[PDB]
Amino acid sequence: GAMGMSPDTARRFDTEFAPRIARAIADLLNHRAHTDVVGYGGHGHPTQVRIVAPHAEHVRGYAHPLNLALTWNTDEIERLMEADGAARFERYLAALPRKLAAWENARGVDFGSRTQADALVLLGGLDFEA
Repeated sequence: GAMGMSPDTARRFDTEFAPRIARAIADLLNHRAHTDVVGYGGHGHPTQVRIVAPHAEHVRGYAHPLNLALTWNTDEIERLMEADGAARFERYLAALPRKLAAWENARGVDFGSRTQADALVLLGGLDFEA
């Protein structure tokens, strides 16, 4: 039926929502990290936003630069197409500072230090709930 398995659905996320997240995060971190959206590049290429923070100028400790890959459940992405879906997205933006701080403490990541004590921080199964 009408579920989020359309190349139009994926495009909508890539064009409307994904750049909004990337730019919001980059600006929130005062450009301490460069954000790049892996857009929809054909069937089999999922959309996801990477947040990278290289060039550790005044930070020395862990030998791992910030490389975060944010991914979200396609069901939730499907919901974004609805009116309450946009409302879901708006709620997620309001909780950016909250989830960000949560990830720092839990995932061993420090955005201010532009470094991490992990090997690589991949975040899957995320939703736009807050």
